[PDB]
Amino acid sequence: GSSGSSGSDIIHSVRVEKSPAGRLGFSVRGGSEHGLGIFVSKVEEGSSAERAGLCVGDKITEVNGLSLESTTMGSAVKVLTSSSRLHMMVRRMGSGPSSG
Repeated sequence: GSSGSSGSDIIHSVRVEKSPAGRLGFSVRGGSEHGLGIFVSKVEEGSSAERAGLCVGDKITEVNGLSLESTTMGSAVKVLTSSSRLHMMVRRMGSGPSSG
């Protein structure tokens, strides 16, 4: 049999809504150049992201099924801005870092 012990990496579920004007409710950094993907940097205030559960200190590995592990920002942005219900999934390992 398989016994459990200690936590483990899990995927996060979030649902961001579309917007009229202005970058997605959340701000992503990086893209296709180094080879990291799409990482969150900032999250607009009182936005759909903050409500969707998206906050600062997360990295979007996939969204709407489309994997952003080796995709350009633009494309991501598009899809990110092309939908009424985005499903982004970040990968957390634990701990809680701080900015400054």
